[PDB]
Amino acid sequence: DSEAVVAVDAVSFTLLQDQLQSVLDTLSEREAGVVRLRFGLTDGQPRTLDEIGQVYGVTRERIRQIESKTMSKLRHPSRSQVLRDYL
Amino acid sequence: GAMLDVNFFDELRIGLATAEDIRQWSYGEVKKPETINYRTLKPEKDGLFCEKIFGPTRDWECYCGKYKRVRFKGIICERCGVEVTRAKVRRERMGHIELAAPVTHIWYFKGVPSRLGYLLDLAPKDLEKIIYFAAYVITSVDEEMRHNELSTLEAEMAVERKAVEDQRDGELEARAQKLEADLAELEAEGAKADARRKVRDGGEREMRQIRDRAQRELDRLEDIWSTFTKLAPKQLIVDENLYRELVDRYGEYFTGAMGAESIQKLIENFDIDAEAESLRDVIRNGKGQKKLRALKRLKVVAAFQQSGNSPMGMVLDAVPVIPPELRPMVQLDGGRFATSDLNDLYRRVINRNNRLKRLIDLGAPEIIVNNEKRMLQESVDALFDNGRRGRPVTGPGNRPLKSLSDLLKGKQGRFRQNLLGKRVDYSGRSVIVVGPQLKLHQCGLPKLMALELFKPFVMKRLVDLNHAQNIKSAKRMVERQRPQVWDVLEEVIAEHPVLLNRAPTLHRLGIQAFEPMLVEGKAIQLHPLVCEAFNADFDGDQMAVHLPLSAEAQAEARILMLSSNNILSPASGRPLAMPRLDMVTGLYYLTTEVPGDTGEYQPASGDHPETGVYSSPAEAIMAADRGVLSVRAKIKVRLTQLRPPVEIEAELFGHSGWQPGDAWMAETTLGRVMFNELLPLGYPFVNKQMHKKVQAAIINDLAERYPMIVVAQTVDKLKDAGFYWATRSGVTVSMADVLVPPRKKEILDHYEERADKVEKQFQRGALNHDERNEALVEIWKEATDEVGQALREHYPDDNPIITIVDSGATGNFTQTRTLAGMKGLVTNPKGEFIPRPVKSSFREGLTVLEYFINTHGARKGLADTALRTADSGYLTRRLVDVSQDVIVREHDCQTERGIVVELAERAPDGTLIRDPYIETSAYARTLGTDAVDEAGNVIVERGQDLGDPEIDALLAAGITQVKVRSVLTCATSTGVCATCYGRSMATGKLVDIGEAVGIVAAQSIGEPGTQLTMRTDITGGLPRVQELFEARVPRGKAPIADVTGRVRLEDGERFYKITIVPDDGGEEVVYDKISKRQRLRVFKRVLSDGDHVEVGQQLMEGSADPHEVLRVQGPREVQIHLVREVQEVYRAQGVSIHDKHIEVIVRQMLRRVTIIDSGSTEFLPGSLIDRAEFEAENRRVVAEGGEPAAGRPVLMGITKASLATDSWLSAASFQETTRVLTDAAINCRSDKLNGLKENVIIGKLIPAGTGINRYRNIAVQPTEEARAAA
Amino acid sequence: DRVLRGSRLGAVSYETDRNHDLAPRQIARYRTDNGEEFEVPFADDAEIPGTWLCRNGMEGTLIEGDLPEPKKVKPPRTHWDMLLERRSIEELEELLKERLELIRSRRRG
DNA sequence: CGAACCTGGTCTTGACTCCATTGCCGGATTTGTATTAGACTGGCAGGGTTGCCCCGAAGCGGGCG
DNA sequence: CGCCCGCTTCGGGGCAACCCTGCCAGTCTAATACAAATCCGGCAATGGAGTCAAGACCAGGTTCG
Ligand SMILES: [Mg+2]
Ligand SMILES: [Zn+2]
Ligand SMILES: [Zn+2]
Repeated sequence: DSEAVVAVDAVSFTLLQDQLQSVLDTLSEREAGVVRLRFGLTDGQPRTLDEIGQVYGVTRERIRQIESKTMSKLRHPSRSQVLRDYL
Repeated sequence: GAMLDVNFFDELRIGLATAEDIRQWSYGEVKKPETINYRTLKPEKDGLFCEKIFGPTRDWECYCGKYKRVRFKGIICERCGVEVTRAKVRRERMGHIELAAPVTHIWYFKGVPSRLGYLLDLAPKDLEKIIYFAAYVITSVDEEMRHNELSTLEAEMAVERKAVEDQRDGELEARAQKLEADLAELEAEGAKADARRKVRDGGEREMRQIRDRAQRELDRLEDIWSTFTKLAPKQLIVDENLYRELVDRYGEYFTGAMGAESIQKLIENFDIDAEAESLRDVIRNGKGQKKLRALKRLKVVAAFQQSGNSPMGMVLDAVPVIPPELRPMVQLDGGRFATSDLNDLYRRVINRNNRLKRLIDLGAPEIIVNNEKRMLQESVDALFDNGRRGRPVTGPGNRPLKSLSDLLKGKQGRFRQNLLGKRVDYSGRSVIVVGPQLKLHQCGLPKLMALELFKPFVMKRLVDLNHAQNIKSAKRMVERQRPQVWDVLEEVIAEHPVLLNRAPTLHRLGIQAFEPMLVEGKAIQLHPLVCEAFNADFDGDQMAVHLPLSAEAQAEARILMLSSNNILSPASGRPLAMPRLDMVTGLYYLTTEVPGDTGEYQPASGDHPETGVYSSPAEAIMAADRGVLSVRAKIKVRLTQLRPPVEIEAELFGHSGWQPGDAWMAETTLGRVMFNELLPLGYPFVNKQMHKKVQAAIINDLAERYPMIVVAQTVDKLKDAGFYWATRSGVTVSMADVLVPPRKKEILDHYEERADKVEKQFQRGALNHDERNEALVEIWKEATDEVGQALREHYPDDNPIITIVDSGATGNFTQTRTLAGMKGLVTNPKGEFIPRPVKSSFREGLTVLEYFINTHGARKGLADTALRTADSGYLTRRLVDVSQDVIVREHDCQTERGIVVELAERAPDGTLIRDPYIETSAYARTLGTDAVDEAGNVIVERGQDLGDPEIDALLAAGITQVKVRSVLTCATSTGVCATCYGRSMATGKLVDIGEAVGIVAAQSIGEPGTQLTMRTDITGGLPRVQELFEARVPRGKAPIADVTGRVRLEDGERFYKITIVPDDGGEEVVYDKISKRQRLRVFKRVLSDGDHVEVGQQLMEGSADPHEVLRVQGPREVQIHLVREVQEVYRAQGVSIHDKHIEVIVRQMLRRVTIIDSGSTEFLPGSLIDRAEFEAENRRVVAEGGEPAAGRPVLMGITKASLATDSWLSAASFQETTRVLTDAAINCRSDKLNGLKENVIIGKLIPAGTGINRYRNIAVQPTEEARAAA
Repeated sequence: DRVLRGSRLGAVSYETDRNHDLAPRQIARYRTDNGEEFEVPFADDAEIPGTWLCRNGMEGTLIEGDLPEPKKVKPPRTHWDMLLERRSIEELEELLKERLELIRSRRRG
C-alpha cells in the first residue's frame, strides 16, 4: 500500500516545522509575520503582497522590499546549516 | 450506543437487521453496474465507486474541483455533489440497492435446521419449490363465501357433470348409429365373419377409449372440486394446469402467489402468540415424534417471541453495499488493475435488478418475469454464500468466486487469520547456534539484525550526542552504517530484554525473554540449557526475535518471562534447566569411582603409612596435576568449606555444624569434592555417583529450598564443569568399540532348530497358517531376548556405548541391541510380525531383503509421526478454547467439600507400601479436612501445602486416606479460588489471584501428545484421549451393572447374553448384543455365572461408556473414572501430568444440567443450562408460586460445550462460524466482553494476570520520609 | 516482472485539521414525495438547485415554494407509435370493422 | 566647536509586465440510440474419489382403525 | 377395509497445524445515420499581482574646516 504513511517522514515533517519555527523566530516580528503571511504558514491560504500591506498599514512596495531583504537574509549559512539537511 | 468507538464499551449486541435499518445506514442508492471510467480512471457517477455516495477520493477535494482546501470542509458542492472531507471515509460509508422484488436471505432458508421451515412449519423440499418459482402456494382463503358457495357450486358441479354424462351417452348413441351402419355394410354382402365384426370390435374399442377419456376428465373435475373444498393456507399446488383451472374458475374465495412475495405474505398473516401456545399445548400433552418436532419448532418460535424481534426480516427488500475501500480496485505499477471479486457479484445483482425493473415497466408475460425474478434471487443467494445451493458460481479459470461468507469461514477468514494472529513490527528471524559461554539469562544477537531492530532508539541517541544534525541525516547515517553507530548501539542495547520465539509454540515455555549482547556473525546464539524447553536442536532451526517497547512490556519481559525465572515446568514440576546430554556424561565421568586407580588410600603397615590421605583439596589438586592422583580414586581428604552429611554432622559437631572454619575427614574421591564445590555452601556433602536422576533430585531439592538466583547460578556452574569434563572423558565411537556377543551363532542355531520343528509340523498339516505364524513369532521373540541378554552381559562398564546408555544421557538398550546383536522381528504394512526375522546387526551389515523388510516399519512410523502431530495440534486448539474462562479470583472459597485420595494403600502382610503415583495425585494440594488417627493428635492440619515432609509424616504416623481439597469442588461463582487450586507447579508457592490456570492446564495436557505411541479392539494412544474429552460412546463398549445382585450368564449363538438378577423387586436387566469377540471381566478371577456383582461393576472387558456411568453412579464417580482413564494413557509413555491439570477440563465438562420438567419459568424441556443459572431460577420460583423445574446432570464433550457459551464472539471465532452466527442473530444475543478471547479480538486489556482491577489500579508514590530527604 | 506496489487512484495530503473556523454555510431542506426531509449544507454563495437527488435514492424537491416546472420530455416510443408510422387511420379502422364483424358473427351470427 | 555626509532604513508614486481567467467560437471526437425483411425455433458439458462424526430427513416393516 | 408409527437407511455439513516461499489466468455478420454532448485550440475581454525605476525623507554613525 504505497498511499499509506511512511511514518519516519511524518515525524521528520514535525521536527521540520519546529526547526522552521525556531529559525523564523530568530528574526524580528515584522519580518517573520510578513514571511508567514506571504507563504501561508499560520493559515492555508497565502496572503498576497496587497493583503499584507493592508494588514500592515503600508503599500505593497514596502512589503516587497521587506520580502526581498529577508530572502537575502535567510540564505546565510548561519541560518542555512541547520535547514540544509531537510530537503 | 457508541459510533465513534472511543474504546469504552461494555456490550456488543447482534441483531437481525430490517430494511428500515438498511436504508438508514446507507448514504446513497447505487443504481449502475459501473466502477471506473475506462479513459480517465475516475470513479463513475452512480456506480459502485461513486464519490457522491461513498465520499471523496482526494483529501478535501470535491469532484469538480470547486472546493479544494480545508476551509471548505463539511459542505457539499452544489454542482458535483461530493461532500468535501478527508478521503478515509471511503472505508466507512455504505450504500444500498432497492430491489424490484423481494428476496429471501440464504442463511434462514438453507441451514441444517431451515429456520423459515421451522417457523412456518413447511418442509424444505416444499420451501425450495415455493421460493424458487417451482410451485404455487395458497397464501389466504375465505371461509363463509366457501361455506355458502359450497352448496351453490356443488349444484354447479352437478350441472356440469350432468352435461358431461349427456355428452357421454350422446357418444354412446353415435357409436350405436355407426355400429348399425357397420352392421348394414357388413352383414348384407359377402365377407369374412371375423372381418364383418372387425369394424364392430373397432367401434367397441372406440367406445371404450371414448368413455376412458370421459372418465379421465370426470376424475379431473372431481379432483379440482375436492381440492377446492379442502383448500387451506400454507398448501402447495404443483401441476400448473390445475392451479390455472382452479384460479379461472374460483378467482374469489382465496389468493395464491409464488415466490418470496408469497413468503412475505405468509409472514405477514402470522401470530407468534397463538402458534407458541399451541406448541406449548402439544409439548404438554403429546407424545413421541410430534413432541420432538414441537420442541424443535418451539426453539425458534420462542426465540422470535421473547425478544423485540419481527420475523419479517428474513425476507430482504434492500441489500446493503460494503464500502469500496474494503473491496478496492487498486492499479498496479504499469497500469494493470486488480478488482476484489465482490464487484462481479454486485454487478450481476445490479444488472438483473435493472432488467427486472425494465421488464415490469415494459409489460411482459409471466414466464419471462418469473424467470427473471428467480435469476435475481439466485444472484443474491450467490452473493451471500456462493456454493451453498447448487453449483458454485465460477469466474475465469473455473475458480469459484469469493463470496461474503467466505471472508469469515474456515481458516482464511477474518477470525483465524487476521483477528487472533497478526504480523507484527519490530521483529526478526534467523538461524540458531549453541552459545555455551553465555550466562543463563543472556542470548547472542547479530549486530546487523539488532541495528534494524533498534533503529529509532539508536536514531534518537545519535541525534542526542551531536553525531548528526537532525533525524534525516541520522537515518542516512544508519543506512550507510558509519563506524560510530556501533558505539551508540551498545548503549541503546544494554539492559533491554527481548523475546525469543520458537515455532511451533507447544506450551507456556516456548517464549522466554533474554538479555541481548552483540555477537559477530549472523546467527542467534542460544544458551545450551533452554534447548529442552524450546524443543530445538541445531539442525537448522530458526527462531523469531520480537521486541517490547513500553515500560509495562519491558517490566513484563524482565520479571514474568525472564529465562532465569522459569526453571521448573508447569506440567509436572520437574526442572527443565537440568543438565542434558554432554553435561550428564561429563558429571557421570567426574563423579564415578574406579576401584584401584592411581594413588588410592591403602591402609598400610610395616613399610610406610597409608599414603592416601591429604591435608586439603588444594594439595589434592596439585598432586593430580602432577601425575600421581587420578580424579576417580578413593582418597581421604580433610575438608573445610564443604558441609558434611547429616550422619557425620551429628557425629562430630552434633548440633552446631556450621562449616567455614571447621575441619573433618572424608573418604571420597577428588571428583566428588570438585563436584560439591559447585553446589552452594549450605548444601550437605552429597557423595554419590551423579546419575541423571540424582541430578534431577539435587536440582529439585535445591530449587525447593533456596532462592531462585542461587538455583540459576548453580545450574550455570554445573553446565560449565559438565562440558569441561565431557571433553576429557574420552567417549568416542569406533567399530572396534562395538563388540559382538561370542555365542551368537549357537543361540541362533538352537532357536533355528525349533523354528525348523514348527515349520515341519506346519508342513505335515498338523496346524494351520495362523498357529504356525504365532509359534514362529513366539520363538523369535524369545531368541531376541536371549541375544539381548548375552550382549548385555558381555560388555564391560567403561564402553562408550554402555556408558552413554547407563548414565542416562541418551538412548536405551534396544538401540544397542540393534547396533550389535540382532535386529529382531520387523512389522508389516498392516501391523503383523513377519516370521523371517532379521538376524543381522547394523554393525555386520544387513542384506537386501532384510533391508526391504525393515523399510516398511520405518516409513510407517515416519508418516504416523507427522499425522499424529497435526492431530495433537487440533486437540490442543480445542482444549484451550474450552478451558479459557477458568481463572483464579479469590483467595479462599471457604468451602468444606473435598475429594479423597488413596495415598499408599495397606499391605496385606501389614505395613504402608507406598503408592507409585503420589507425585501426580496427592502432592501440592491443600488438606480439605484434618488428618488424625487412633483418637490421637492431628498430624497435618486443615489447609497445608502438603509437600514431601508432611507426606512422610503421614506415612510414618500410619494413616492412609485423607480428604484433600481440589478444583472440582470449588464454590466460587466465576472461576476457581486459590486454596482449591493449591500450590502452583512452576513456582512452588501458592497460586496467585490472577493466573490463567485454564490455559496452563490445556497446554500441559495437549503438549506431549506428539510422543504418544500406539499399538499392534480398544484404542490405546492419542485417539483414546480424543474420544474421552469429546465424550463419545467408545468402540469397545463394555456394559456395566445397574444394580447389586447375581448374574444370569448365557453363551449364545455367536454373541453372548447377560442378565442381572436384582436383590429387590425389580425386573432383571437384560444385556443382549454382546459379541463373542468380547471377553469377560477378571477381578480379584474371571467372571462366573451367578456371581454377585456391585453397582458400578464393569461386566465385560473394554471401555465403559461415560454417559452411563454418570447415570448410574452420579457425578462423583464420573470424575474418578475420567481422571483415571486419561492418566492411564499418559503414564503408559512415562509422562507425568499432575491431576490438577486434568481436573480443570473435567470441571468444564460437567457444568450444565438438562431440563426434564419446565416448572413454570421459561425452561424448555431439553435445553442445557448452567448449574448456577438454573438453580438461581429455582430460587426465584420457590417464591411466587412454588414448583421446581426438575433437572438431571449431564456430561457433554468439549466441542458441544464450547459452542453453547455466553458470548457469541468467542463461539463464532472457534468453529462453525456460519451456524453459530445465524441463530445468535435470531435470539438477539448480546455479548458482554467478559471472557478472555473477546478482549484479544477487540484489542482491549484482558482480565487475567496484570489486567485485572486489583493490579491495574495501583498508586505508586514515594514514602514521606524519603520525600523529605530530597 | 516488477514489484507488487499498489496505489489507490487518489492522493493523500495532510494540512492543518483546524475546526475553529470554516467557511460560512447555509442549510437547504429538501423534500421527496413520500414525506421525507433531508438537509444538505451548501455554502453561502451557492446557487441552490431547485431539485436534488436525495440520500434515499429519489429525486426530492426544495421545500421553498419555487414551483420550477421543468417541462419534462415526451415518453420515447410506444407500440401505438410504431403502428402509426407504418399504417394509416382508415386502414386501422378497416381492420377494426373486420374484427367487429368477426366478433359479431361469433356472438350471434 | 559645529557641520556636512552617508547611509541604515521607511515609505510612497508612477510606469511597466505578465500571466491567470473566463468567454465565445469554430470545429473534432466521443458516446449513445435506432435500424437493418429469404429462412433459421428447447444448452453442451464434465466428472464419480477420505475419514469421521452428527443429525435430520425419506422410506419401509408392522400393527391398528 | 386403508391408515399410520417405530426402525432403518441415506445424505448433507464441518474439520482435518504450525514457522518461510511465493508475485499477472480468455474471444466472432457488421455496419450506416444522426444527434447530443464534450472537449480543445485560439484569440479577446481584461485585471490583478507582481516588478522596477526613481524619489521623498527621518535621522543616527562617520569624517572634515
Ligand atoms: Mg530441529
Ligand atoms: Zn464539485
Ligand atoms: Zn474453591
